[PDB]
Amino acid sequence: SAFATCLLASVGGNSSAVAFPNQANYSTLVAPYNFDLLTTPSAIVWPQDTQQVAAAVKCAVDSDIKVQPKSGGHNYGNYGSTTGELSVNLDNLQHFSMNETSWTARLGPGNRLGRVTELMYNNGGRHVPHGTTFTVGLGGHATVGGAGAASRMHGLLLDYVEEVEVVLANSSIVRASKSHNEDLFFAVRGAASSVGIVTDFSIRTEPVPVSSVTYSYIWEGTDPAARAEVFLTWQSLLAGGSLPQHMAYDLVATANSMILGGAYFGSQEDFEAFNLSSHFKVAPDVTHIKTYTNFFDFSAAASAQTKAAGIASPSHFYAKSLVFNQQTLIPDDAAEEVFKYLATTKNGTDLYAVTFAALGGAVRDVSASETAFYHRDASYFMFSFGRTSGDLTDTTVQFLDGLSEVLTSGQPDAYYGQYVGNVDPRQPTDEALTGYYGKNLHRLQQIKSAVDPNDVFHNQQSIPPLS
Amino acid sequence: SAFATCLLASVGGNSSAVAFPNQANYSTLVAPYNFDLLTTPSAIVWPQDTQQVAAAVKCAVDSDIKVQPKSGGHNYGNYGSTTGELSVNLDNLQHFSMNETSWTARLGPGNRLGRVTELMYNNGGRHVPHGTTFTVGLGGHATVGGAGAASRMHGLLLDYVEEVEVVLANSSIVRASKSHNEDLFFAVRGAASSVGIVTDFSIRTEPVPVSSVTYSYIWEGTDPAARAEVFLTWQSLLAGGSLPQHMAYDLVATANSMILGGAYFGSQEDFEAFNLSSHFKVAPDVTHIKTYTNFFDFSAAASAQTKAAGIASPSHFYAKSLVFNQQTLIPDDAAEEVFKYLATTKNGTDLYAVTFAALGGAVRDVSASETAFYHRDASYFMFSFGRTSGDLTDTTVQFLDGLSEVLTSGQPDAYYGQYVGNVDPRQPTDEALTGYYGKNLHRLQQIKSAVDPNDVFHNQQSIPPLS
Ligand SMILES: *[C@@H]1O[C@H](CO)[C@@H](O[C@@H]2O[C@H](CO)[C@@H](O[C@H]3O[C@H](CO)[C@@H](O)[C@H](O[C@H]4O[C@H](CO)[C@@H](O)[C@H](O[C@H]5O[C@H](CO)[C@@H](O)[C@H](O)[C@@H]5O)[C@@H]4O)[C@@H]3O)[C@H](O)[C@H]2NC(C)=O)[C@H](O)[C@H]1NC(C)=O
Ligand SMILES: *[C@@H]1O[C@H](CO)[C@@H](O[C@@H]2O[C@H](CO)[C@@H](O[C@H]3O[C@H](CO[C@H]4O[C@H](CO)[C@@H](O)[C@H](O)[C@@H]4O)[C@@H](O)[C@H](O[C@H]4O[C@H](CO)[C@@H](O)[C@H](O)[C@@H]4O)[C@@H]3O)[C@H](O)[C@H]2NC(C)=O)[C@H](O)[C@H]1NC(C)=O
Ligand SMILES: Cc1cc2nc3c(=O)[nH]c(=O)nc-3n(C[C@H](O)[C@H](O)[C@H](O)COP(=O)(O)OP(=O)(O)OC[C@H]3O[C@@H](n4cnc5c(N)ncnc54)[C@H](O)[C@@H]3O)c2cc1C
Ligand SMILES: Cc1cc2nc3c(=O)[nH]c(=O)nc-3n(C[C@H](O)[C@H](O)[C@H](O)COP(=O)(O)OP(=O)(O)OC[C@H]3O[C@@H](n4cnc5c(N)ncnc54)[C@H](O)[C@@H]3O)c2cc1C
Ligand SMILES: *[C@@H]1O[C@H](CO)[C@@H](O[C@@H]2O[C@H](CO)[C@@H](O[C@H]3O[C@H](CO)[C@@H](O)[C@H](O[C@]4(O)O[C@H](CO)[C@@H](O)[C@H](O)[C@@H]4O)[C@@H]3O)[C@H](O)[C@H]2NC(C)=O)[C@H](O)[C@H]1NC(C)=O
Ligand SMILES: *[C@@H]1O[C@H](CO)[C@@H](O[C@@H]2O[C@H](CO)[C@@H](O[C@H]3O[C@H](CO)[C@@H](O)[C@H](O)[C@@H]3O)[C@H](O)[C@H]2NC(C)=O)[C@H](O)[C@H]1NC(C)=O
Ligand SMILES: *[C@@H]1O[C@H](CO)[C@@H](O[C@@H]2O[C@H](CO)[C@@H](O[C@H]3O[C@H](CO)[C@@H](O)[C@H](O)[C@@H]3O)[C@H](O)[C@H]2NC(C)=O)[C@H](O)[C@H]1NC(C)=O
Ligand SMILES: *[C@@H]1O[C@H](CO)[C@@H](O[C@@H]2O[C@H](CO)[C@@H](O[C@H]3O[C@H](CO)[C@@H](O)[C@H](O)[C@@H]3O)[C@H](O)[C@H]2NC(C)=O)[C@H](O)[C@H]1NC(C)=O
Ligand SMILES: *[C@@H]1O[C@H](CO)[C@@H](O)[C@H](O)[C@H]1NC(C)=O
Ligand SMILES: *[C@@H]1O[C@H](CO)[C@@H](O)[C@H](O)[C@H]1NC(C)=O
Ligand SMILES: *[C@@H]1O[C@H](CO)[C@@H](O)[C@H](O)[C@H]1NC(C)=O
Ligand SMILES: *[C@@H]1O[C@H](CO)[C@@H](O)[C@H](O)[C@H]1NC(C)=O
Repeated sequence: SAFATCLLASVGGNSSAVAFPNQANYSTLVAPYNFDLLTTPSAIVWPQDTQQVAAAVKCAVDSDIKVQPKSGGHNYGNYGSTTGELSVNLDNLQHFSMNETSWTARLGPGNRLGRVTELMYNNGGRHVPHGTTFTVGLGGHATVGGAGAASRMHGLLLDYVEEVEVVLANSSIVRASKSHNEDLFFAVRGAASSVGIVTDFSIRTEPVPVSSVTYSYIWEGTDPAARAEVFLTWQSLLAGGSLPQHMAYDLVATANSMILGGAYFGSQEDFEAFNLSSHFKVAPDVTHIKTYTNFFDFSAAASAQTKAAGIASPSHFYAKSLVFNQQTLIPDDAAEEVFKYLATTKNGTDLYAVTFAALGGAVRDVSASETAFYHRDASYFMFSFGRTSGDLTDTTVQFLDGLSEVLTSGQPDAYYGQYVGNVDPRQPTDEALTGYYGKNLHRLQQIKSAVDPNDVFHNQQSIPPLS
Repeated sequence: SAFATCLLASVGGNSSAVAFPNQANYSTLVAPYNFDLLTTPSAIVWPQDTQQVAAAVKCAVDSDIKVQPKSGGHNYGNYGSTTGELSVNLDNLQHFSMNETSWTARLGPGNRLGRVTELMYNNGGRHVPHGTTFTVGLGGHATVGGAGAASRMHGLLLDYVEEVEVVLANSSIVRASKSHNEDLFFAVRGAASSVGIVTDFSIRTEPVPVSSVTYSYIWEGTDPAARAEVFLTWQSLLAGGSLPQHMAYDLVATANSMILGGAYFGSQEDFEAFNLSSHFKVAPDVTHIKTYTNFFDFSAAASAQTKAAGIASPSHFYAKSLVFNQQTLIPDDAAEEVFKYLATTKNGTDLYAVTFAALGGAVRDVSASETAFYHRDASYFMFSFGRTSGDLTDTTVQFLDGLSEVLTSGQPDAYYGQYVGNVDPRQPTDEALTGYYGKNLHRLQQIKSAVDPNDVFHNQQSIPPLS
């Protein structure tokens, strides 16, 4: 109530821009993305502008309550709605301006990737490297890393972040950039969730590609040996360097299929001239190759595609991540043991997928320690996702847990990272911060401690301050 | 007896190619570089060629004895003469030849840097980046990394080593390169000390620069703030990215002087043109700028100068290192305490010196994962030498340790790299390993277990196999 009364004041009266757990729509406003890890925030507030985020944050500090902003909602732990914390919903901070001269656009955190793409296209045929899912909010994406079709070509979205507006724990409003509050700006570019609320983004852009070529080779068949041949091929090609740099290169494995897919930027001619499927021992069953000029159509198509697969909507699920680089590639034996594992473990899923997103090229162009993002030298990501038509059961966890154990069990005591966009709230808090942040974890405790000594910005796997 | 007989065999009966501790020659054959960390190896063997290294190594292996090769001898611990281990003195492996066509040279490990410099110039006016001191042996140099005048313009020494010949701890003789036993080639170029004896190098060469421009600026005086000013201008001048690529940039500090050393590759007008001195506050008490057209003369004065410096000789001494970078660029507050500490701490020396030396330039055309050399994103090193009239005492140990700290008070807990060419045997071992190799400590620990499971090539701080 002391808290409930100024939180009304932060949003200048508007009773429809603030909401408390006693009401009945509260379950539905909290809008959980993971259907199993339901959370009850202490309140929810929809600030209008930056002073209102500053105000709301003090409201929580005055009543010893911790804070997590929610932009787009896609955190698998639902940390945007951390229970008994203030949930600052940024859906109104959706501003977008473009500079026809620098081509540096200026967006608010509540912009969802779909609207960032439509606007950067319409306002001067621009785009920027980012993820494929159009419902990903920008606030939580530019700040964790943001990889996608154009990443091997151009890098992480956060490489194109030039300046941010940060609201701090003590409610100050600062800017940050490579020239001004360097350290803060280091943490906001990979770990913003733990140091402040980013309420506006200066993001450089690229010009869109003239010809985007999607491609989708398939192999049906539940035979481990054939599947490990596909994988080992893909992994070995990638580790080749025979591949083009400006070519995205995914590989998704379901129960019953292997899906080499990706996008090449350049003419459909030259792609086929790479005869990409030749390099594989067995030929694929199906071959979808499409060439888009309109780049927003390429983007919305691929956003649509992941949604239709069933791995992009709020659901009952659990998922984990892994980073593999040159030193840590998966052995020939290990592969076989893997797909062997997949075929024969009860998994408990109405649908599962395992994605191998390639991740070299322009991503390597930035120092491991220049951003909070640590995995610059990574060769490919591994995201594992287990949907269940029922509630999640401890069956499905062990399936995915074991899937990580086997995937690394070709070198199990080495260093494997995790993407902090694909949080995994089913693992020891100590193990998490290590995979997420790796060696940057300590500099991050240095900064955390200095711009948020209490833990005002806190979640299950937030960065905790020094001792 | 068994061991001694086999070992006379390995050198084909030349009984003056084997030295045992019972002989009066012995103490001196060991030829200790540090006079405090003395040592007694359980034999010294002087092989003529590869076949005799390989046979020498098995003699040790068959008597459950461990092995270290000696080349130049510049290991501050005296690791080539480790106590109770076999010392494989490579003095007789000074083979040289230059292919005019490729200007690639094929040397043996015994070649000191002096002889290497000379023989390259003379056979086609070639050189190859390396340490300034001429008494350093190629053997334990091109394997730890090897940096001197032309590194920020051409790279480390090991960035020119093409192929190698290696005696593996099972006495097999194998070659290595980027496209052959690559897992080995990696470890040879960073911590050969740990994985084999190299008995032949294939180094590419550059042609010699037509004009070299040694220079120096001296700030006599003991005022610590006055000096600290000197340095913090020096730290700030390097980080500006203002300086040329083809130009080294030292800065040494003693009990009363701040010598700003370096070279420059080009004409004299220009180096003065640049007015290196200008950027500084108090102008320098003294200046020299000699121009060497002849490069060997240039290298040979440089080497010879370090000798007269007093540091680069066998002696009673102790000495340590630290790497630094944009992120731990020492702060102004502590930088003062440094010189106040230098000026105030009972240093127990008769001569002390603290060498900051630039890096980057081209040192960063090679990923830290591409050689066993991991501190490749460094801005500058620090070598702290501290000599003593007669035996070393705790007083002097502690002085450099304390100094080591008072440098680190900047961010006392950040990752501070040590340099493996400047070893430090008065710190705990876990401490060392992480300093020398860091990120790669693991990957080397793989390769070490593949090609030396029984840890035949061991020194007080050598890479170990996994557990
Ligand atoms: C009191 O508080 C409430 C909430 O804080 C205030 O109401 C909020 O603000 C506006 C006012 O109605 C609402 O606007 C959004 O919702 C509409 C209905 O769903 C959308 O149609 C609308 O979109 C259109 O206009 C935008 C231009 O501003 C444009 O960006 C839109 O594209 C959007 O499309 C979808 C919508 O499904 C969205 O997911 C996309 O990401 C994209 O942004 C489209 O052209 C607005 O997006 C807002 O919903 C509403 N929030 C509530 C009620 O919770 C109310 O005004 C305050 N009273 C005051 C201040 O006095
Ligand atoms: C809300 O929290 C914010 C985060 O905690 C607070 O902001 C931080 O405030 C501190 C203190 O104001 C800032 O620290 C520095 O402050 C000044 C500014 O120096 C800076 O700019 C210089 C050049 O422009 C650079 O050379 C510096 O490296 C630095 O970037 C400095 O004078 C300070 O140094 C002094 O610090 C103490 C005494 O203050 C001494 O021990 C030192 O020896 C030295 O004399 C600090 O380095 C910090 O920049 C700032 N950070 C951000 C992100 O805003 C904010 O105060 C707080 N708001 C409240 C409480 O209302
Ligand atoms: C279906 C799906 C597909 C995805 N695909 C990709 C992909 O291809 N590539 C990729 O890189 N990632 C991908 N992601 C992951 C996404 O990048 C991250 O999960 C990110 O955390 C989601 O951002 P959000 O704002 O939408 O989520 P949220 O839950 O709102 O935010 C996630 C975290 O960021 C914090 N945060 C939110 N807004 C701010 C802000 N303004 N300032 C500071 N902290 C803030 C929150 O507090 C929370 O801790 C995908 C996620 C999903 C659900
Ligand atoms: C005065 C001085 C100046 C220096 N200046 C520089 C400089 O400017 N730049 C720079 O980069 N370094 C410099 N060094 C460092 C030098 O590279 C290292 O100290 C190096 O380890 C010593 O080489 P060494 O072969 O002469 O001595 P050693 O003690 O014989 O060898 C050093 C280590 O390598 C091992 N080793 C030797 N030969 C072989 C071989 N053939 N195969 C495998 N392992 C082997 C030895 O076992 C030992 O542990 C300097 C050293 C000194 C003493
Ligand atoms: C390993 O994982 C794979 C993929 O998850 C499993 O095989 C797949 O999982 C399910 C096996 O039970 C099958 O699930 C769905 O089948 C049909 C659609 O094809 C679907 O209608 C079923 O749902 C209902 O029967 O649907 C109704 C109406 O929608 C609801 O009342 C409720 O959802 C019902 O339960 C069922 O959800 C799936 O078809 C199947 N596909 C393939 C290609 O294998 C393996 O079983 C897993 N291995 C294990 C568990 O050992
Ligand atoms: C048996 O003993 C030795 C085996 O290692 C070896 O002696 C070495 O001989 C080399 C060259 O013959 C000498 O090298 C150099 O000596 C002076 C010193 O200033 C240099 O200026 C010269 O250029 C010369 O090349 C070494 O002094 C010597 N080393 C040792 C340890 O004795 C013998 O050649 C071996 N003899 C046989 C028959 O095998
Ligand atoms: C801090 O370091 C200074 C240099 O590292 C040191 O000054 C040096 O002091 C020694 C001995 O006090 C002098 O050496 C003298 O001793 C030798 C030994 O035989 C004799 O031949 C001579 O008497 C010789 O001069 C050095 O000359 C002197 N060097 C310099 C540059 O000052 C300080 O003593 C140290 N401060 C302390 C320990 O508080
Ligand atoms: C002495 O030790 C040597 C290293 O420990 C060892 O050489 C190693 O031999 C293995 C076995 O072939 C090689 O490993 C790989 O060789 C090829 C190339 O990938 C594959 O076909 C194999 O299945 C295996 O994965 C190593 O490359 C090789 N190491 C080096 C440095 O050449 C010798 O065999 C040992 N000699 C003895 C015991 O007499
Ligand atoms: C949520 O409930 C409050 C009152 O409990 C109501 O005023 C508000 O309009 C509701 N949200 C809607 C209808 O979206
Ligand atoms: C592409 O590769 C296929 C499969 O290996 C093979 O038929 C041929 O080399 C290429 N196809 C063409 C040229 O039509
Ligand atoms: C030292 O060892 C023996 C005995 O002193 C002697 O014959 C030999 O020639 C000497 N060799 C060296 C290198 O001093
Ligand atoms: C460098 O700057 C000084 C500043 O007084 C000036 O006198 C001098 O002429 C400039 N050029 C050279 C080559 O010293």
